[PDB]
Amino acid sequence: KSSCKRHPLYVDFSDVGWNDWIVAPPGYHAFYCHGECPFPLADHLNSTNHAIVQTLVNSVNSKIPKACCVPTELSAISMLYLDENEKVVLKNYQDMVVEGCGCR
Amino acid sequence: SSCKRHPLYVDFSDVGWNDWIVAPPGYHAFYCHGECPFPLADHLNSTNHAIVQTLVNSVNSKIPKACCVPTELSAISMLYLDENEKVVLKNYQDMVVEGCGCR
Amino acid sequence: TLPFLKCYCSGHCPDDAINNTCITNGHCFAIIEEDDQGETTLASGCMKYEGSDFQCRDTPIPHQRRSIECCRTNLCNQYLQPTLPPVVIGPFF
Amino acid sequence: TLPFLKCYCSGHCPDDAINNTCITNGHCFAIIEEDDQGETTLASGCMKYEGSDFQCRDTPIPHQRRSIECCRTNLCNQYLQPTLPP
Repeated sequence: KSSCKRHPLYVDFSDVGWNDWIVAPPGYHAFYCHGECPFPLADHLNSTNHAIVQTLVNSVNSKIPKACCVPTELSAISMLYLDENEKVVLKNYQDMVVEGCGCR
Repeated sequence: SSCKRHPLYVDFSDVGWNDWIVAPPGYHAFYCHGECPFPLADHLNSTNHAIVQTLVNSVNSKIPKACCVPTELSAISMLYLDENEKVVLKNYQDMVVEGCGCR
Repeated sequence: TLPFLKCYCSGHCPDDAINNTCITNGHCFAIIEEDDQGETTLASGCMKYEGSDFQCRDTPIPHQRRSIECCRTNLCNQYLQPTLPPVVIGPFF
Repeated sequence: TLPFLKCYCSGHCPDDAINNTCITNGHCFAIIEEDDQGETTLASGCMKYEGSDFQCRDTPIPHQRRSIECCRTNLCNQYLQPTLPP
């Protein structure tokens, strides 16, 4: 059973059928987070006091879930999409790309 | 059911931290748990990434759903003994779940 | 930006919802979908404005049939009557 | 504060570990734990300073027997070898 880390994911807008409202780009690397949050949580997993405390509670009381591997740093990407009015606008989309993961 | 916060009291004797932490005896930690369905409602505080990953999951289940995790936390003070056995007051961040979301 | 919109909710109500209404700065929505048993179900609620292009639009072919619709005037999701996409025949897609 | 300590790792290595070492601002560690088939495994690595006291101190009766030890000198967790709680 492998540990919480970042993984590749390329989102292709034509494959999910958004190529009709997103003029650019054609897709992007979004990545994703997945993997076990064991005990102890090692330095590179950027846990929080709470996730750490709850990983301990988990092992006495399994009815309490383990912390979860999620994105801990995200970044933006600009896109060109459609208007209600049929007009392309350009907007910077926040938190689109996973830059790092952690057990939270 | 869907992502939300749940009660969770951590008793420091139950974890045996009962002999390095002088106060408090325990605290309400709470925890986050539950489904991150499509669509993600307002009160789940999702990121664009998680909204996007939810949609990809519905199309390719080899890609996980977003996860229900704490999106706001708060601190608590604890009095405790250290290596050098000093009974010190220290404030501890990110100890209590104030709200949950799908990330 | 502050929530200015009031919506009906059903199934996706926040845990502190009063009378099955919720408030938002994005859209009200209504969705029709089959569960994993193939039984059809109806829900509604509030959708925050960030990421709403992705959600209101949806993907055309998820695992289970669905149709989500969105609007932006108070309680407007009471007039939304979405319709399950037609079924595909053939051992492929 | 910056990482300043170098530790050995095993089982809990970061993907970018250098010759099975990691760096941290907290502690080196080693842990021994027994499965439910009676067998035992050894793991080691780096623990960040924040939250380290919860982690380095040894709770009683988890769903299993485990013992973890920590230290703060360079590669010190090469010398650690915890022993299961009687």
